Amino acid sequence: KHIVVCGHITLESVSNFLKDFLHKDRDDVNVEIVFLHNISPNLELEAPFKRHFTQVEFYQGSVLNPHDLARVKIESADACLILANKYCADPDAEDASNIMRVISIKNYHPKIRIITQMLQYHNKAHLLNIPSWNWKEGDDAICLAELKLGFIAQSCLAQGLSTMLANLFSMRSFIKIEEDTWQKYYLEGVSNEMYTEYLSSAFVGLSFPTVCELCFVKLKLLMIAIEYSRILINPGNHLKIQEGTLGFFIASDAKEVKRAFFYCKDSNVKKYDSTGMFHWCAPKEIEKVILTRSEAAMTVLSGHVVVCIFGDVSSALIGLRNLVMPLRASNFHYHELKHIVFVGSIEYLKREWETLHNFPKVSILPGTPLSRADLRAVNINLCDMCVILSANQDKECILASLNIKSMQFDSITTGVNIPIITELVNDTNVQFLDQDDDDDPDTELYLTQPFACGTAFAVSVLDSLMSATYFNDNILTLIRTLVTGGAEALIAEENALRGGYSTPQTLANRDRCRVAQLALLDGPFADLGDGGCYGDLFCKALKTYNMLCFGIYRLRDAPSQCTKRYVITNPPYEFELVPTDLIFCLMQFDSNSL
Ligand SMILES: [Ca+2]
Repeated sequence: KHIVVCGHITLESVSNFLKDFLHKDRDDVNVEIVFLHNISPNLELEAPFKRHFTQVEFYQGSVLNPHDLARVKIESADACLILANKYCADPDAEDASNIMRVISIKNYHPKIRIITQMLQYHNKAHLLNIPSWNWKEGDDAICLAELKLGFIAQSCLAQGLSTMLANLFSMRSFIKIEEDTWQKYYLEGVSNEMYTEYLSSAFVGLSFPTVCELCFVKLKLLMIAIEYSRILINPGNHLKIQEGTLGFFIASDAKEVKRAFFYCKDSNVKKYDSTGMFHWCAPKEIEKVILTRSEAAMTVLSGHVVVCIFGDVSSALIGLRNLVMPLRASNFHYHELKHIVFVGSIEYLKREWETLHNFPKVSILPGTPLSRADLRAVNINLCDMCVILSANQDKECILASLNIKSMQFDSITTGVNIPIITELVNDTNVQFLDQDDDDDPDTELYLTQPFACGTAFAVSVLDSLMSATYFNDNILTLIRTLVTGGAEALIAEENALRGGYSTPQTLANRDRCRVAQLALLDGPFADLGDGGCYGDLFCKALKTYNMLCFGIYRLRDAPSQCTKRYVITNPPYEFELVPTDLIFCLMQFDSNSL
């Protein structure tokens, strides 16, 4: 068996790909990895790969040449993977070049499975016009803008979620440490992966919550979703398991997951898009949402999302709707929607506005993330999250967080505990975000403190999704569903959310779970918070509320003034809680909430 890898083939991308792929591949003895690359080969370590990896072949050529497709044997290849140049100055041109690759490959052999990266959502949509593009039969498009900004969006609801999800398809060996440090418990959580498996016929007729509890208690498996088709994430009491239901699980090894299969014994007004999946308003002219610094200072905002954008009129477009849209999912109540305030170049942001103008509660302060006056005007110290992004052309981004941290407010307080997530292009630059951690350029991103705490994200963590998708493309579908707020045909044609009137059928689409974070200082889980065990909390949340818990966000220093928290995914039943812990969970929509 063999796969063909093409597109952006460099020493960096080849090595990174092989690292992911060969960690996950259980039958690597019998799988040939064939790289096809355009320019002549400088033995850019072409030779070393030939030593280290004896099942890795290189071919000079293009997937646009039918003879080169015959030379690498596309007709009998298990899949063709297309790596994008993620940092291209012109994402539309890069996407078009990869769509052309798909067209050429599919012309040569229609039934070849293709997995491709796409930079922008609007280009992903063009693949549907290729007749032989068959997503049902395994053709996959990994959209980088959609996923990266989705991961970030959900992290505005529960900080650390981006890290947790990333680590569920990180294909690295579990690493152990003996001492009782924060790293120990983080690393126990890192060993988890997402799997799918059919549910035992013995579960048929039982409710998801019942089966989920049985999996947790009896099998030590965390089941998060099912598919009869679309994926239901933590469905409630009324949803019963049918024959041939596929379960989605989080576990330490694939062997454990097998137990789940073998188990024995308002009416006149348009307020939503036409599907009822997202909040929607009539298109506003950008002048209606632009604030001056004085105007912004008059309205005190709190619980809001401040989005700091580095970029000028000439920058490549980010696709900011990929951030905003999940934060406008219809399974949020209008009143709980987080106000989004963009701080950056108005001539940049004017170019994004066409695909943002139907989302409510969006403001723009023309200015710069480095201006303390702008940040004070938008109440940076009271926000639920500050997101720091750069448009395509790290030091600007890093400087902005350092600047925020050192600001003083109001007893005067610093900005050191302000919630921030910074997008980095270069993994190495994670070293400069925190001043109280161990730095090393050779240490991978996932082990660093900013990543472990969910204060840094890089599109590079999505690279491993390519290998993950090859081995199990249900994992991509789950991740996309979770981070985008749920889902496409109408958007593929129009490239815009059309408004629509509410019916019973469109309003029923509101009833799906949302990401949230549970505190343990008071309320019904406080007794368990005080030295109780995670498993009792999990069962109580699930039985009483159909609330599914999937980890802890724990204080690094659980005497200390540091409020930094790190992710602990899928902890065991007996794991001991502390009162300051926050719990990652999926909560049911509550229609009567007020
Ligand atoms: Ca550092």
